[PDB]
Amino acid sequence: NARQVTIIGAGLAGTLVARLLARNGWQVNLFERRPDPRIETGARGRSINLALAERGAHALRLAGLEREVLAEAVMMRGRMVHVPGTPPNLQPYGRDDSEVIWSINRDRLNRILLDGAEAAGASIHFNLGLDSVDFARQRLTLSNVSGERLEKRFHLLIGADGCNSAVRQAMASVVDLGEHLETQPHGYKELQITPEASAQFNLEPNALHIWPHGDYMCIALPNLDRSFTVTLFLHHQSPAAQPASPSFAQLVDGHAARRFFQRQFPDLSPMLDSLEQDFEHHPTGKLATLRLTTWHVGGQAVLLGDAAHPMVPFHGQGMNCALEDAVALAEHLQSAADNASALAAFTAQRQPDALAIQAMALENYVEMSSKVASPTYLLERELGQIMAQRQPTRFIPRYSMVTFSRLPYAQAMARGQIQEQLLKFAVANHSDLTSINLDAVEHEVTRCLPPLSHL
Ligand SMILES: Cc1cc2nc3c(=O)[nH]c(=O)nc-3n(C[C@H](O)[C@H](O)[C@H](O)COP(=O)(O)OP(=O)(O)OC[C@H]3O[C@@H](n4cnc5c(N)ncnc54)[C@H](O)[C@@H]3O)c2cc1C
Ligand SMILES: O=C(O)CCn1c(=O)oc2cc(Cl)c(Cl)cc21
Repeated sequence: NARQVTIIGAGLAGTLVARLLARNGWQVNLFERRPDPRIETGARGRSINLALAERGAHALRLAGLEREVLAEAVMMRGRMVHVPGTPPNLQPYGRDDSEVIWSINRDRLNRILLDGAEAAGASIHFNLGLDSVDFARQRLTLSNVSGERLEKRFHLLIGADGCNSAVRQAMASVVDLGEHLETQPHGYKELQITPEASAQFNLEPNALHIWPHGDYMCIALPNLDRSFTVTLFLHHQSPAAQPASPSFAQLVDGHAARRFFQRQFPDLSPMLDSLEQDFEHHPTGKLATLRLTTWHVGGQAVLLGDAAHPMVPFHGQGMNCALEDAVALAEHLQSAADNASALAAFTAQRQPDALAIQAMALENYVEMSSKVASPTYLLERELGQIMAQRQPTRFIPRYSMVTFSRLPYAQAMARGQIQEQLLKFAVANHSDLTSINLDAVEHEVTRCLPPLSHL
């Protein structure tokens, strides 16, 4: 009875935790709304590609699924900023090619995980959606496509059913989750760059391409077949304040959109063949930041990944964080004296990191779109670089702590704040680098940042 678990959502987090527990003797039963994606090709995912960073890779590593995943992965050395008039600038993400990110297919990743879970001994049941949960009677309801319902008893319930969690609705009715929604004004549209067009325009095959435009932007991620998947991040509607400013409301036709592209991303528009067809057929996606005070009901049920912390995609960490979570949950469930202790402990350890990543993902928007290279900002950053060379065990860029390290998200954010505070005060009333005493600044770095180890 002790090693029974019912997981809702055969997505990314759900399938990893299904594999991690099943392989350790657990009686895992996974329920998926969708039909089996490695047989039937159903609905469009929230995105085609994903940026696989250390946290995610490492989780897949423990699962012994990392190699299979990286088999069809496209390396991403740094970001390729495209600003008209200025030649494309490549800013590397890290030191060498050891510090990279990977462009992997969502469905491929999902399918690899599904195989992994089923291999470990998990029972995956597709075409079954969670309709409701009776926590008091320790039962739940599922439904097939036809409407026919199915009532199953449960011992422990894991809500790994994504953004619009049926498990979260279920919990919210019997307990105050302490939800706090924060609506993202941007929407998104996925558009394609053919393998022929990517070759013709000699686009860097191993980089994360970005077209910044302040309140709106575009990104491109590489595909194994040399093609690219462009995403447009643009407001849903223009404000009453500025009603002439672009939005998805203004682009009523694929032609209106082709005009906006030739007008605002002119170097991009010719690479985008089928812009009109892709704009009309592929729908406008929604974004949000949902924060809950509570992720669990006693030892009975818990939310993991997107189900517990929906976030904006601007740091490309959502799935990384969701895989990191699955590890933590599996470890707590295996170590704790009982499920109430496990869920209490899991939530208590992940909730603060979940918040910091949500915060940092919002902050990253600005960083890649609204950047604004201020004279004092460029100065701060140069002093920051010196401080990183002089103090590698203390001064680490937040992107590096987030993306390449496995330091808890909240610690990465905390350190970042100490660093940004040092830089601001050090530059203060200085025009250039020659004015500041580097040795004095370095002493402060040692006084405010305790060292970090890879051991
Ligand atoms: C455009 C975009 C790009 C992104 N890019 C990145 C990136 O580069 N890197 C990154 O780390 N993150 C990225 N993210 C975030 C990432 O998509 C998510 O964080 C991640 O998919 C969450 O995984 P999950 O397992 O919790 O849920 P999901 O992967 O969303 O899986 C949930 C599963 O639950 C199922 N389900 C739902 N309701 C029910 C129900 N009632 N009953 C049964 N099954 C149900 C669904 O069918 C699905 O299989 C991106 C997000 C967006 C919006
Ligand atoms: O700061 C940067 O250069 C980009 C951040 N980023 C990432 O690493 O993977 C991502 C994936 C997506 Cl979908 C987005 Cl919007 C940003 C990122």
